[PDB]
Amino acid sequence: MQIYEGKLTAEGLRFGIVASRFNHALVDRLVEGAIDCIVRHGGREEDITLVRVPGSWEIPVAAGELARKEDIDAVIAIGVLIRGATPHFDYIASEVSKGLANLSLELRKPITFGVITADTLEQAIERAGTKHGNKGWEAALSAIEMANLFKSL
Amino acid sequence: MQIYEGKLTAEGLRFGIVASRFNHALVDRLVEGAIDCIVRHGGREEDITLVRVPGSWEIPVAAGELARKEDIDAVIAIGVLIRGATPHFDYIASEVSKGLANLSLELRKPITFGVITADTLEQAIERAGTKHGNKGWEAALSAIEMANLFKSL
Amino acid sequence: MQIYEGKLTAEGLRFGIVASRFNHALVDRLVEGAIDCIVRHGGREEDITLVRVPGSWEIPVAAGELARKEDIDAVIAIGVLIRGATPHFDYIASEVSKGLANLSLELRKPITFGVITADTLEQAIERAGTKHGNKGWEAALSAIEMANLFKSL
Amino acid sequence: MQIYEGKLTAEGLRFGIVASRFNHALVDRLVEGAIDCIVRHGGREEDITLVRVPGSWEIPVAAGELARKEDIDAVIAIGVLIRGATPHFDYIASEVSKGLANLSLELRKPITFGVITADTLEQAIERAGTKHGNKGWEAALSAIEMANLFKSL
Amino acid sequence: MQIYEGKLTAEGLRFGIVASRFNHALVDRLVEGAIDCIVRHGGREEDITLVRVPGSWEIPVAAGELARKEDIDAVIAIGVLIRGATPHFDYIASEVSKGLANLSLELRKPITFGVITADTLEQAIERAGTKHGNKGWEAALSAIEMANLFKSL
Amino acid sequence: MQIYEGKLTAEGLRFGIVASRFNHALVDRLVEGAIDCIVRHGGREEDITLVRVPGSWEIPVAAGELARKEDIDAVIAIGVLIRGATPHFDYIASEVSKGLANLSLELRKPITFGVITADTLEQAIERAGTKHGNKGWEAALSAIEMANLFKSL
Amino acid sequence: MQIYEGKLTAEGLRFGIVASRFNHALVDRLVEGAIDCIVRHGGREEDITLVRVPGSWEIPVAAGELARKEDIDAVIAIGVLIRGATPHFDYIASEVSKGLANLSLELRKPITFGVITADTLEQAIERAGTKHGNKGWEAALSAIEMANLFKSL
Repeated sequence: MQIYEGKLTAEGLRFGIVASRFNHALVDRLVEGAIDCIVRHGGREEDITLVRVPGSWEIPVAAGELARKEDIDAVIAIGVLIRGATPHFDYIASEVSKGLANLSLELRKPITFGVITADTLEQAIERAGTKHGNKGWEAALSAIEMANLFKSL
Repeated sequence: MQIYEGKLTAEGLRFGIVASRFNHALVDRLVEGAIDCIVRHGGREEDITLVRVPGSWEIPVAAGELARKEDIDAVIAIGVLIRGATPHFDYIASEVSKGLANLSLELRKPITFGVITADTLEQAIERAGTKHGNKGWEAALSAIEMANLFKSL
Repeated sequence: MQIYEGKLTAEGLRFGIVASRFNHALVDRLVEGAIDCIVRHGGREEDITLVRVPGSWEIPVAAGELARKEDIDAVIAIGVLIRGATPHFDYIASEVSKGLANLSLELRKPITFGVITADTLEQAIERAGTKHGNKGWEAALSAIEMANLFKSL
Repeated sequence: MQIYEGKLTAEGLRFGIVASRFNHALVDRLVEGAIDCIVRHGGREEDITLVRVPGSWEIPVAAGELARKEDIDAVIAIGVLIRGATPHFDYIASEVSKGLANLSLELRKPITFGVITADTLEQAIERAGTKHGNKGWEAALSAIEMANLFKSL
Repeated sequence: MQIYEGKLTAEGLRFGIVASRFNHALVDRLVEGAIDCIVRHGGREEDITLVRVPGSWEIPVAAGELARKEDIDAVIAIGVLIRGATPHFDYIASEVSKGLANLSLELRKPITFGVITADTLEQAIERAGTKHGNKGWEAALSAIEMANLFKSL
Repeated sequence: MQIYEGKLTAEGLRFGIVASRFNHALVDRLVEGAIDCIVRHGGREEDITLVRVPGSWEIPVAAGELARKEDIDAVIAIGVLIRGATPHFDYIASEVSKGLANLSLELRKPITFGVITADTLEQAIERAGTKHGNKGWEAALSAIEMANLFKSL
Repeated sequence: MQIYEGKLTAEGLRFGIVASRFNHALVDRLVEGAIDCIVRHGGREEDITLVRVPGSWEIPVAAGELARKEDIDAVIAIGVLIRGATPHFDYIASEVSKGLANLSLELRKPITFGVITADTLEQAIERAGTKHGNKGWEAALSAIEMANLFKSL
């Protein structure tokens, strides 16, 4: 049986990060987490491209631009959505997830999902570098593995 | 690390606004907000194109026409949906959000989401220039940032 | 500021109507409403093409055929869905709305949504020419405005 | 006014049926119903192609193959989904409906929806040839009408 | 009618920020927000003076020193007060607000109020770069507008 | 960006303390705390001036006298108010806080607020050298920082 | 400021694992997790020594033997304790944790704690490669970081 898997070393890999600015007190923790993951797994900070966008709605169109670059091996999408009083959250979360998933398939390049979709502020804090870990770190680790997998093929 | 971001100056930028007429007592406040944002950030009113459509359902097909214009840097979609008695709201909100998101990716051009999707009339009033701000102003600010980002690249 | 809008005169405009037969006691009121709107706004009955399909599920594939005709300026989709005992309603309503929205964007031609999606029979009667108006009339008015807008461009 | 409609005679029409095997005690009643409808409306049993697939998930990819055949006028999709204990039902029902709807538009050929999506076993029995009729018969009747409509054009 | 208003460009403007150290995990987010606002609206980071004081009580006397500088166009006061168990919060909040308001009138120079006065820790987190925005960003935007207004006169 | 801050060394600094005698069993702990803070941060006990007044009402007029001395760098106001049965507490607390805040601005000299305003005796004990620290120590630390800041300017 | 940290590459590192046999259906998942972590971070499976002991009580005395080996850089202790009906769990959990902590300090070598101490079977399953991750993987990652840190010094 032929087995393909990605290792977790980031030596030589080039990453794009697209990070939204809304809820920046939490998003900044996710970006720190993603960068720390890449560097301590052997990636170069110089090989990271970071794109900032205003809100999660804008992540896919920016991710589309990064994922089309030949010198980017994987894109990490980072943002924080917290449900408010209206149905707005539902529509944004659906379109951000759908757009990133569709781009990955269209461009045949890994795009990992480091977007917190929380019902409450507490849940978002828990997942941005406190008790339930750091979703930016997790999305970076997924991107390292997938970039390595795609090299193997 | 390469960082790309958009500044908030609108000098030289050209914008399209697509605004639905339904719930016009509120939509007109969102359009006022978007225009005020553009002008006080240094954009020219002469560089704004405004398209009026009957309802939110028609926003995407009109946005498609504006976003295909070479002299438009970003499109701001503006409308107000308020849940009624039937499931109708759900289907309209889903298709408007999906269509705008898909167009942005297909055309590789920022389209920002200034459509209120409210459960109640009060929630819509709150987001159309009262206690929870002005979603038209917010969508214009997002469009300025994204137009600048896309120039940087 | 450049402003584009559609007027509400239907002189010279050519329309397609796709109407489902299920719930025909109500759909026939919506079709009457759409035709009345077109004619009293100055359209010619001779410039209307009406396509009948069995149920709402079949509206998009028929609308696709009409919207591809060069001599059709706008398509009005008409039907009535009323929730039954199973989840069936949800799947049909989602696909009909998604298909019409997608066709409008693909073909760059207005397709208006005159499909009632009701939780109860009473709600459907209310929207088919009684206390909450006539959704066929409303969809025709939207189609007149959009056809005029698209001429202006 | 130009009116296009399909009659309910099946003389000369060729049909594909794609039927899932899961819940076969009920699906077999739907297939019987579809075939009976075609034959007693004047279709030839020899002009029916039946494709069996394991579950509803597999209906769209098989329907894609049949609907691409030049000698097939319409495809009838037949299956039975009954909600279980997990969210699984929701994901399968959504993808089966979305896939069939998308295929019909892409291939410009009628594909009718004879898939029961039931919350309970009783609801499925009711719609597979007992008190609420036979959804296979209904989907075949819809396919006859649409095949005739598409000839008219 | 003579209309005076401030635009939102910060080119050439010089700002003072007075920021308290108490609740620094949140105040540091407000200061980041204020600086980001100034810079992305075209201000120079070199034209910002930041004064740190121990607690909100000390903000006015420090703001008095900055607002008396001829090369400062506007002062942004930043701090976070969260109600504790005693009446202490009431007395501090009253004196900080009164002192800043009085200084602005005495010196005829804009001083904007970026001090969170929260009943709970959650409310303060919400307003320091999470779900209810960033009060430091808001106070900086107000200071840009007022500095521009005062130039116009 | 120009940053001004005060360090926490008290070498060379001269302080005034104004301490009320009412609730002296607790005020004496606050005065001990303030003096300990100054001395262990490097201040000389010989450089402290202590003024005793009968009650918190009299603190501002005495603080006015100390803060006008050229050889005083900062004044620490110390007292304990505990709510009694009447509205009296409210009026005293308001005037003491208002007077100290106003004096600091008028004289452009730091005056720090080491006055406990407690609803209960227990709350006052907690803040006078037990479980919630020592407000006299805290006010002295604030005065050291502000005296150093004002030197820097 | 001198900063010491460990990277997450395991190239060249040699590890000991001590794994208890009680609750082996879960412990075997933790051991799989630890080994997978080491290998995909670049460690050699040949550089792992695995010691099996009967129960968690016996982990420290075996860990003592491994941690005294000059060719072992870090020890990973793996086991699963689930509270039963008596106080037994408390005494075992206390002694296993105390013994491992004491050994690490005595031998000045990292020993990481991959022992689940669960109140219920469900909690243990959650932490042995299901919804709350894999504590063996986590303990191995900690051991890689600490082995690298200790090299740096």
